[PDB]
Amino acid sequence: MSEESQAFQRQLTALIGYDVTDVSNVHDDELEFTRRGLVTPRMAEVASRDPKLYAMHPWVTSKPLPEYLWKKIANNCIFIVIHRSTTSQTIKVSPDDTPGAILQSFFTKMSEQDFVLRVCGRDEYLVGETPIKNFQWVRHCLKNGEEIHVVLDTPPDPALDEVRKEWDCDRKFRVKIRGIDIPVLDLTVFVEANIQHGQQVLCQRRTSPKPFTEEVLWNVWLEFSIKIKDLPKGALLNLQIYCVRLLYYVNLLLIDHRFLLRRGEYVLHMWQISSFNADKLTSATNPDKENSMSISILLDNAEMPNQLRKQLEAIIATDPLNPLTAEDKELLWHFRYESLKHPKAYPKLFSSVKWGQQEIVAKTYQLLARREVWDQSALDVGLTMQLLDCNFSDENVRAIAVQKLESLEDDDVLHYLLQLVQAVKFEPYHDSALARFLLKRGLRNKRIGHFLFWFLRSEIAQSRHYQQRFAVILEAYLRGCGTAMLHDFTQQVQVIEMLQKVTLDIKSLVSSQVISQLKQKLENLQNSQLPESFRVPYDPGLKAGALAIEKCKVMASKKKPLWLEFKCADPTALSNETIGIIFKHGDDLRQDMLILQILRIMESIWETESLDLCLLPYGCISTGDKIGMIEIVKDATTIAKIQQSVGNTGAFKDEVLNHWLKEKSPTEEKFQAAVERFVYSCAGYCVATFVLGIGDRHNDNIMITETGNLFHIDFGHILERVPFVLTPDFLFVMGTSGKKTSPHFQKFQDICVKAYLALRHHTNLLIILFSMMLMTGMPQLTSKEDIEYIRDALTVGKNEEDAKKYFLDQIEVCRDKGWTVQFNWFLHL
Ligand SMILES: CN1CCN(c2ccnc3c2c(/C=C2\Oc4cc(O)cc(O)c4C2=O)cn3C)CC1
Repeated sequence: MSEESQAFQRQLTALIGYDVTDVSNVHDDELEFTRRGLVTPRMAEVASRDPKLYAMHPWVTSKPLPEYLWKKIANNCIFIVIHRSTTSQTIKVSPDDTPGAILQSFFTKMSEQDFVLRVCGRDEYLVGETPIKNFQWVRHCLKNGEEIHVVLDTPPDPALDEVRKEWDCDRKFRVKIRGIDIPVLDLTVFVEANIQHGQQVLCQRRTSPKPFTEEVLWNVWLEFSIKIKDLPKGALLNLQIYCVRLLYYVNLLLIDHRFLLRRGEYVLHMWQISSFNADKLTSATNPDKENSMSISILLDNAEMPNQLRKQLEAIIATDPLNPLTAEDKELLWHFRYESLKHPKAYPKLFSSVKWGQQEIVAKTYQLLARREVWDQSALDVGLTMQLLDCNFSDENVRAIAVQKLESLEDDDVLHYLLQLVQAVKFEPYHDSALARFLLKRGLRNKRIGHFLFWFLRSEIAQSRHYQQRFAVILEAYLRGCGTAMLHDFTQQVQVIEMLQKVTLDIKSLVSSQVISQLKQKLENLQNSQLPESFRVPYDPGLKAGALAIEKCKVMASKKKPLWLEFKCADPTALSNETIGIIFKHGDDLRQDMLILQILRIMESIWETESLDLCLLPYGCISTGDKIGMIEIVKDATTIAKIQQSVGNTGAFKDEVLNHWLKEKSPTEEKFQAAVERFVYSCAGYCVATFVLGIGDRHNDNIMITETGNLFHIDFGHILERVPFVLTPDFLFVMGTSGKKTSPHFQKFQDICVKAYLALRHHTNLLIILFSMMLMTGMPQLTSKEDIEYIRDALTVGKNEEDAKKYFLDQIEVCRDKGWTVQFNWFLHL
């Protein structure tokens, strides 16, 4: 169209944070070609969308209600409190009761159906043909022993979710290196050209060294061994510059999105370094044409023996990080069809394919066509993710992984959403099955869409390597989510943008001269700019309204984070506490997202085995670059603020925590409950942090609720080693003093092992989330050793006895250290 269309595209660009129509930094039309290609998948999903359920986005699981939540249901009954204007009942319900059956048990008890059950204060709906025990909110209240308060009102209008309608010979490969050109510059340099496929180097030619000047020309043809015929789809031409150190890199797809051999002149602006990270794989070029180093090039082109079957089974049995010897690869490949029967063998098997051989690749495709076994295998996420990491560039291979993800219920997609989004950094092409899966699942569920938005926007705002790709995916999604969401997103984006300017102008300018500037700026923004209401990005069901200027402060700390507090915009809120949101800058919150999300994954893992370690993965979302927001946990203090209250330099007292708990819990019952919550949470976080290798933390980065719930914060990181924090003040709450035993220190040791072995049951899953996390989220170019940590931490190989020993050993290391490490953080300061 015109003024309205162009304004709609302007609408999107503002939401995205990047102009998808911009073509300044491309050398082909892949991005555009991807924008067009994504239209069909979008429209199909939109055209299959059930309006009523999409508008009400019920949050549901199929998983059996955990044992520890069953025990919290006495007479096979669950009480619900319905509200009408000023009305309240309390219908006893069966855990197997459908919502519709309950309203039926309501209007009989005391347009008829024109009503629906909405959670009080929240934008959450308990609807659809689902046992009332299988709603997430209902499982939430149960865990927190809360009353399920539900207001009865009218179903939301599906009209609000309306959508605004719209080569190749037998010649060997060769590349011409013209030269390099950097405006501004140990004094020698050479260009290395790698043919890469799935992180593997198929062939590698180098140039002669030359003096390192602002303009170095070679004008040389690099001849490779591999013929043009044997180039696999997805092969990257990896161009790098060494001085013996790696300075710059850039990649070019040898085969494009149209299956055309890429030929012609290219001047590629490179990224500079400052070895396994995902950024090294990007096909995008550096946008900063002014300063970036440039590169110029020209393209112009029976039965299986018993002992061997046991060899194979052994190989297949090893963990992902276990390297395959050439001997192992030949065995796996030669016995393709026997390996095919073992879904767990796939990752290794396809790591055994010579991708530089067209004939081998074809045989491989003939293997995948023998779908049966794979297709009928039970969904194994851990295994599936392995096929979607950096070791796999082949479309067909990666596609069968995605195919397996299709059978994930929404609840499960949420658990892995952040990782799957990140996993797009490993796709050779912009338009991939993985991208479409995310897009498809985002448009089908509002809650998944919401988090898809922020996960994508998070990367677009701070990752120049992938922002272009993520923007095209984000736009596609935005064009199908409906108007209601486009409007809500618009508010959230504005709020965070206004709260940005504020948190920025404060760090520069804790005095009351700032307490004055703060309250003055908030009042100004509130009176005029800040929207009436907006959704909490890390808790979308919750609507935050007006500001409580009186409550808003500015935390004292290295960085100057804003501590805000909003009034809920929902009148039917069965409470009147404010929403506390922290707005921080100066730290990349993405790493924290990844950690918190692996934390939630750990909880579910523990749920599949009827365990609850009371972790507390608070809300945390990167909203722009270097900034973001963090949920404020009510009734919570830092472990340090409780100690440094006897407040001194160093000097920790063993029973200040206990005093604090007792002081904060009114009854010996509520206190004893807090002491139990502490035992669990403490165990949960000791295991969780040991496994992830982030256990050695210090006081002020560990918090506790007044209900005795422990939880770590700020996985910045922020500034003798200890496996994890288990200080004498923790132990004292458990009754033990260095060193003996108590009913609760025995419970602790028990839980830890139960939880630890539980995690080890899913070794492969964690291993692969760990390695991915590091490759897509962590600063450093991670080496093989960093990742090899999870192997060791999970005692790979060893039995459940040697393992239990290993961990209880760790527990003792901490006990022997006491306050040593904590005291050191001061001493060193
Ligand atoms: C003394 N002072 C302690 C912190 N504070 C809280 C008080 C109550 N709850 C809280 C917080 C809090 C804070 C932070 O959480 C983070 C998480 C990250 O990944 C990185 C970070 O830099 C932070 C961070 O600064 C988080 N929650 C859930 C206010 C009071």
